[PDB]
Amino acid sequence: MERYENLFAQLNDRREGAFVPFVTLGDPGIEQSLKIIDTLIDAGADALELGVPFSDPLADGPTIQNANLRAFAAGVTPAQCFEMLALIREKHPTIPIGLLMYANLVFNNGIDAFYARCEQVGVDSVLVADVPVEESAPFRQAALRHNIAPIFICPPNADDDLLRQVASYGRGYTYLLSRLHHLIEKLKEYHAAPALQGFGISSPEQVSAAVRAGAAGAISGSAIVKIIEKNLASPKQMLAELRSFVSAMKAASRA
Amino acid sequence: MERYENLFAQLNDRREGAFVPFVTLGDPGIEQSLKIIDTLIDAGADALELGVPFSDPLADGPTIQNANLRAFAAGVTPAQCFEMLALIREKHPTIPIGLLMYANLVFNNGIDAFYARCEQVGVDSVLVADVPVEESAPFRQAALRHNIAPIFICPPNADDDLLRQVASYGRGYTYLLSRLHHLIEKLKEYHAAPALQGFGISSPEQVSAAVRAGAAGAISGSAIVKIIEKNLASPKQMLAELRSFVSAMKAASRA
Amino acid sequence: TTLLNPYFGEFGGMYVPQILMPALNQLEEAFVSAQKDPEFQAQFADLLKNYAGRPTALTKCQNITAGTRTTLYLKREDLLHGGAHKTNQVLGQALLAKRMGKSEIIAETGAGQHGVASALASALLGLKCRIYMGAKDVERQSPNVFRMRLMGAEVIPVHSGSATLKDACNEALRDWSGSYETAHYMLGTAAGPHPYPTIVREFQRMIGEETKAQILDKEGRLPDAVIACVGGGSNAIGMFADFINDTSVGLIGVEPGGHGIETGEHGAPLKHGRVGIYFGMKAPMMQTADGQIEESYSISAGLDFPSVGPQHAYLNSIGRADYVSITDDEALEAFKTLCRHEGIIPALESSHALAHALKMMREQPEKEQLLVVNLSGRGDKDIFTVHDILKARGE
Amino acid sequence: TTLLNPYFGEFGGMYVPQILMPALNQLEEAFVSAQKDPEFQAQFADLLKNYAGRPTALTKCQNITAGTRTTLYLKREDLLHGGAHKTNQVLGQALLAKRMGKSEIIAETGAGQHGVASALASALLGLKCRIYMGAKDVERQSPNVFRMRLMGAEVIPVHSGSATLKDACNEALRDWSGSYETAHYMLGTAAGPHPYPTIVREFQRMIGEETKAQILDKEGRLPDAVIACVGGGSNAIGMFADFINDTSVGLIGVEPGGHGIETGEHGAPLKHGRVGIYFGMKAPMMQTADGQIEESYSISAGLDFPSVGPQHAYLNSIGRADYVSITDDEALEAFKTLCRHEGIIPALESSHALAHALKMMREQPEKEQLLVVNLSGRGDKDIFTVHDILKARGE
Ligand SMILES: O=C(NCCOP(=O)(O)O)c1ccc(OC(F)(F)F)cc1
Ligand SMILES: O=C(NCCOP(=O)(O)O)c1ccc(OC(F)(F)F)cc1
Ligand SMILES: *Cc1c(COP(=O)(O)O)cnc(C)c1O
Ligand SMILES: *Cc1c(COP(=O)(O)O)cnc(C)c1O
Ligand code: NA
Ligand code: NA
Repeated sequence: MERYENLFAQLNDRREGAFVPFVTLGDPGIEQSLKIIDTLIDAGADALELGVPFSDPLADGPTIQNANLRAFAAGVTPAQCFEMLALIREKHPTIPIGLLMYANLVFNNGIDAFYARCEQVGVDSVLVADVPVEESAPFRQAALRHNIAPIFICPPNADDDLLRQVASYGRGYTYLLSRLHHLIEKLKEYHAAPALQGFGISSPEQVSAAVRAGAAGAISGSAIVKIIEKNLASPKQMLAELRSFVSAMKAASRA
Repeated sequence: MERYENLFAQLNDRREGAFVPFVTLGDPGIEQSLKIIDTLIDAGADALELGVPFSDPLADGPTIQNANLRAFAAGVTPAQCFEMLALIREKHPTIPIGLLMYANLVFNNGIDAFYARCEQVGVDSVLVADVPVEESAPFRQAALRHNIAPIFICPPNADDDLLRQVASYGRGYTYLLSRLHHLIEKLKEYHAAPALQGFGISSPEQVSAAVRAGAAGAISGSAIVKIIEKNLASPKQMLAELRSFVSAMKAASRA
Repeated sequence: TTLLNPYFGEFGGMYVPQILMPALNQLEEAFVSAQKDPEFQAQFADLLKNYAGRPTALTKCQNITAGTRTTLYLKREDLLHGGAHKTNQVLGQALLAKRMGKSEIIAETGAGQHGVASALASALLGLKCRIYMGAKDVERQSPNVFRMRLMGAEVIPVHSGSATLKDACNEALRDWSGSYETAHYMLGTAAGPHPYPTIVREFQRMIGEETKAQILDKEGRLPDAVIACVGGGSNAIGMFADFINDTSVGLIGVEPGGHGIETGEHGAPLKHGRVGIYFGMKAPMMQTADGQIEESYSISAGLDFPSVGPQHAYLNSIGRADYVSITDDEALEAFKTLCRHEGIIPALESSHALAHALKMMREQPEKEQLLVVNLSGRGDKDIFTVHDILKARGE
Repeated sequence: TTLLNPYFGEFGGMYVPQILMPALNQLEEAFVSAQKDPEFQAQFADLLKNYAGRPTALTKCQNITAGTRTTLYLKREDLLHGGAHKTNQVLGQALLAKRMGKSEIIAETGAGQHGVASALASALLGLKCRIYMGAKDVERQSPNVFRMRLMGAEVIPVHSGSATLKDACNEALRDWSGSYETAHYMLGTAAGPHPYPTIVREFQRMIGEETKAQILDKEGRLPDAVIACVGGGSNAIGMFADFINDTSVGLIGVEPGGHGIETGEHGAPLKHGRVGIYFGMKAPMMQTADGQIEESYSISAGLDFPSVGPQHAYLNSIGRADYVSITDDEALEAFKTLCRHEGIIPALESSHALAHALKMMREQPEKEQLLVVNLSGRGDKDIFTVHDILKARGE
């Protein structure tokens, strides 16, 4: 499978950036989360980044911390997350699906078995939040053996060594951390996976800005989760607001 | 004035020991204390030992500690004690009246002025509880200048030096501490003031026992105060019980 | 690339978001430089001596061992300023922070001792100190919270996750990830990502160095064993470090057995947990079967780190150190015994180490043995805890 | 007849019932003998060193004096085992008790520190310890009461008189008067009848001796002044003793001014009391106009001895030492300041001494002065007291 490569070729043909929303799997419950994901797709999400609830998300701000709490409150487990992933792939054959994982959940019962499970449910990439490139060998090797793209964060201040490593080791896309023209060009120079900008992307003008800078598109996390959090009392209102935000964000990527 | 000397000559003539009760002045109040003292005299007390309420009676057991508390509760002060002493002397011209004082009350406003005040109210002796013979020079000198007998405790274990000092420095009577035939004879040998046995004297057979041993008589403290404490609810019952105990104790001194 | 090895065998490493790697490499560089700098060493030695009160006494406990062939010494970290060993390494980390030009300190704390230690070091050295403490812990540890405040530190309650030490540890890392240019993260044990296990060992190693000199002086030989409680691993590695190459000296670390291993209500991940990756390191940890991180339980709140220092896991794996556990009740008894027989009130943390030494003695009373227990702290803080148990159990 | 002078000028003496004089002469003889006995001295020095943690640090306080010409050192008795200086003299008195063949210890206590100190010394040295404590004090000092009990001491509530320290002092004497053949009376300050003022001075004098050596080492000269709080007088005489013949060294003792001298709610008998005779001695005391003994008031319960050591009264009379007072509020401020600026939590007792040194500095900031404050104890015990004041005063 080559879903990111197919997507980026198709987007480039249409002179278009990617819009990629993040949500936590099973926030605020399994049934509603499945409807949320279907709505993001129906509204124009080019790909998905999906979080699995972890007890100690030390790379996450308060909004995502709360999403996890909500999922745990509903009794969501990584096993249930994987059942959800199977259903999602089966409804939507081509959309790239990326996971955002913490190392313990990958390592827990064997790194190799984790990536084999990702391959079986039809996941395309995994970003392991607390695995820096320095520590990544067994993760990226396992991923690649199971036709999974290992995604790496390229932070706002990366020296040249880091750029070269991220370029060499990543696949699918490079997660370009917001907190600029130098990084995009060097990544291109070192033939890195196409860059997606993420962290604080919450408005349509940020999306157009990313694409204009030379990024392949934009990742929006908290913004989507904020809409969930704001609309817990009203599931229908929630989807409608999600629908609206996604199409707005996606329209901005049409350059 | 020579009241102890006159009493002991008169007692020896009648082949009789002294019985000497202790009470706290103003226990349980001034008016009742005056009646108590008059009752002890009417009942056959040969002499009186009278305590002035002090905040920290470190030579006293619980019974006397409580008497003090009772007097303080009634607002009794050393000044009121001295007014009481004047009234007592004026009713009873010959009975020896001894004070049992703590040093601070003697020293407070001048040792010399304290003994001058004792002379004026017609007190005969002062035992200062926390002045050992080693520390006694200014007390016994002041006492003697004011025709007051300084009384000293002769403890149950006194070495010969102590016996000689007590013999030399005391007048009136030697307070012989219970807690025996050796001490009485040495005191006689060194021409000590006649010995009165005190501490735990609570039964008539103790009184006869003292006199038989060669003591000039017996001092009873707590026993009298115990009767006060037992009869607080009934002032009339109190005097009657006091009357009974005193005459019993005094009869035992008639050898 | 690092200057030092971030692993102890399979354990350790630097499992942090990429944004935090420069912070760790910076800190490692500063440390390597400081360790070579006689002036740093002289400054650190001076604060230890004239401020913290080093060297600490080595006390022989004669009453306790009467009628046995055990000679028991206690290393007196209870006498250190702040009343526990944590003061040693916060002074060194404070000096590192200053060497790097940082003016602010971040620290996590559970029971509050590390928070207190960080707050006093900061007050002395003129650093602005902020402390993260799980909301449940803030609630439970009023005395330490007020000590921190009286010392000028900002105490920040953490409400996320279980509102305990685990969750203060995450919040410390999240803060540092954005503030590391100006703030140093003063980690509270010999655990977490490299270089922290190494730094904390080296800034606690005077414990074992002194102990070795003092025992040679008093007995003319090395101990048969040194015994220390293991919460995160700092006091124990501080005691062990100078003895690692003295292969006849046993190193015994004591994890909290809580209500008993078999109950599952314990804090003994080294021997009864499972290796995981969390808090920047690969180490045994308390975790669910599907890999969510759990709390450690002990009567002693200071032994609640739900993992253990990677050097301990390594030392265990090669058989250089042995690790055991001691239950709440065994710790309580050893606490009672020290108070009554030696007039020393030990921390309930330290009582686990003592309880183990009492076991070694009582089980084999005619075994000739020369033991040192690291008395990691004083137990004034624990007097009500020990009251309300001997109250609720009649006594 | 005695071997030593029981007076310091007009003050002191042995004002005890005749039945207690043999006890005092026995104790004096034992002390004179012990003071000549190298083996006693070696045993005492060994417990001080290896059990109590001597020598204690001398800490320079740079933050506090910034921008003035005052250099301020704190003598760190807060770092002694038990957390206050009282531990020094209870170990010596315990050793005396053993030298005399006694197996039981009697002690009085007010706030409980002396009771705790006596209890730990007894537990270490195998003595049966009973402690008299005024009923009001038992009520107010639960933490110290439980420390005493955990250490095996029998705590006896005293209900007579004002149910406070005065009244525990009487009860101690009444007990000893009948039990002195088998029990030693471990008096808690440099006061009471001879030989206690002398014994307690000599068993605290290592405070000043160390301070002199340490200041010579660090500054190459003697202090311009040494400053200590005065409750009964033990910590202050311990600091002063070795400097008495160094006539350029000022000796300043600080009595508690409570709500203010003019309010009458204070504990400053040396300067504001009247000489009386009580607790076996001639000394200034808190007393009514007709000579009933009163209580001392301070925010700091350890400064509640309603008199003062006769050596202090003497040193004042000849102008060798100066005595001053510090109010509750001045003490609270100095407490706050040390915590925030030096990371040391001082006892509220010790805060009176510090408050005075801060006054000396602040009043004349360009005066060149080298000062030592005896930091007689740690203030963990005082954290709620200081909380509930800065709570009731908003803040
Ligand atoms: O994509 C992510 N989540 C949402 C980001 O968007 P926003 O929530 O708007 O910042 C995201 C990606 C990586 C991450 O960890 C680390 F950087 F360390 F690898 C944490 C969150
Ligand atoms: O006479 C006294 N009171 C009553 C004694 O009789 P009791 O109460 O039966 O023991 C008495 C006499 C002296 C004394 O103090 C000291 F011995 F130290 F000088 C205390 C009480
Ligand atoms: C915090 C603490 C411990 C446990 O921490 P380590 O890092 O394992 O030493 C042990 N003892 C005391 C007294 C403590 O305060
Ligand atoms: C008891 C105490 C004092 C006062 O007693 P002194 O005999 O006057 O020293 C002072 N400081 C501390 C810390 C105390 O515990
Ligand atoms: Na642990
Ligand atoms: Na006083």
